[PDB]
Amino acid sequence: AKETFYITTPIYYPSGNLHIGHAYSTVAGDVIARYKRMQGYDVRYLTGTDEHGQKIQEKAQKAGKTEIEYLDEMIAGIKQLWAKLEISNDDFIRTTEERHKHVVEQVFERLLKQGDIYLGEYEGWYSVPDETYYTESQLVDPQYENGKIIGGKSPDSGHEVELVKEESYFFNISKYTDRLLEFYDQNPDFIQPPSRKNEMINNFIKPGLADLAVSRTSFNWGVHVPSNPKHVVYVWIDALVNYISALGYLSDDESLFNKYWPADIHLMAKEIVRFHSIIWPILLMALDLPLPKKVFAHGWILMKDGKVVDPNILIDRYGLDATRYYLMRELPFGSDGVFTPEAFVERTNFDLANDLGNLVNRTISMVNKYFDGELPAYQGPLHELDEEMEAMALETVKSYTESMESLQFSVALSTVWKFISRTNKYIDETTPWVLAKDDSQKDMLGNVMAHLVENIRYAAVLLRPFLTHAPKEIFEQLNINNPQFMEFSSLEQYGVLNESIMVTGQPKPIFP
Ligand code: MET
Repeated sequence: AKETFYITTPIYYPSGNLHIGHAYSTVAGDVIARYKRMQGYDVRYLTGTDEHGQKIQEKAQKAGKTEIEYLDEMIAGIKQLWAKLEISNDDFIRTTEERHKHVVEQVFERLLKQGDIYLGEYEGWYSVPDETYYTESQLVDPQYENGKIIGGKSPDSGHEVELVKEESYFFNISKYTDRLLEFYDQNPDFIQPPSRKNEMINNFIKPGLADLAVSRTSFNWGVHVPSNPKHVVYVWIDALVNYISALGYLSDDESLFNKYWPADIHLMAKEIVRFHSIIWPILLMALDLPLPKKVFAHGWILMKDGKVVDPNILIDRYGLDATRYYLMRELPFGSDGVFTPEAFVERTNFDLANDLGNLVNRTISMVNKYFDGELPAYQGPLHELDEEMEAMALETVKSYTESMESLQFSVALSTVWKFISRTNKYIDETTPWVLAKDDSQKDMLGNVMAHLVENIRYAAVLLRPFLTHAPKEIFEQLNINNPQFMEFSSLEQYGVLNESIMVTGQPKPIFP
């Protein structure tokens, strides 16, 4: 049948206001999903939210709300954003749903019966704003009193770390140390980019995998341990199983789970890769489940010094295509990006409105002026330049694909704009207005317009994963009504338009 592809975003904390960093994660996963659906995969694209823990409970407590009411309100605004960004997620998984909660209970009960989980006491440091256990030496701005650390802050968030000293269940992750290390030997590509692996092994595995405190006795808000209801399951164990619980794991019908698991990519930001690539594999080893194929960790979007840009405000001012394009263009593979408002409008006005927007405008006007809208049919590479430009178009599809497969979206986008820049330069080289003056050069004039439009069609098809408005408008104004000419397989042979087409007599702007 159709080959499967399962890609996931991380499930986010409904903590206040989403930022372009979480919008990047969701837009990039959508670009993957849309891209894979265009290639003829059976794609499942999952996102969701992380609703349990002390952090969320304190936020709802501070708000003067219940957890569900506070959550329901935050989740409503999160989903408002995804609908506006136009995310093609096949499912949305909330951890407060019983279809999730029952899987967390059964996974915990099972690990207890295996002897993988045992009871004890965690003493040490914890950042509730990070939901992360820390050791003495990991603390930032530590407090020494008679040679002993009695306080500090989190290296991630910079928030004050608090002392934990309570009864807790421990997942024996220490005994999977060599098996996880052997997994990295067999599968060195597991973490993409590979540059993020060695720091993560050096910081988190080398000093010794301490057993992970996987339950909590102090707070109330979370999945309760069924054998011992006073214990509430740790948020990160609770959260991690959303990728399998949403597929119907440990239900009557695991047909969706057998189909889509293991996941092809787990997409995330670089500060939560330790959970998905140490704990998440060790956990699946304990459940005897096949591990993920990739864990793509992307960089941050900095603010000219360090890390309050609202996606909503960008979409309202400059449109969706501008905001979506900017995100994928300005964050490279293995790098962080800077948001500057100057950089944003340059990318919106010069790349979209001018380079692509005015290419379609220049082309359609010349077809209206020189042929009254009747765009001539494609014959062949009749012009001197056509042969290497047609090869350029097929190399653009080739190079783009290689960039899309290795998760280099800014390089694929720069490759496509190289081609759009060429197509604009083709107007300057051919000088169609000089061909229009001669009656014997009508055949060559029509060749240039047909190549102009076929170059645009190539670009619009390649931008369908990235841009959800522009290609669709481009086909309407050009009057390309065949939905097969909007697919990737129509780019295999240049010059698909063999019958003439009546283009629009009222060309309107593609971009706002
Ligand atoms: C299993 S992914 C959990 C991610 C977590 N909610 C975060 O915001 O970092």
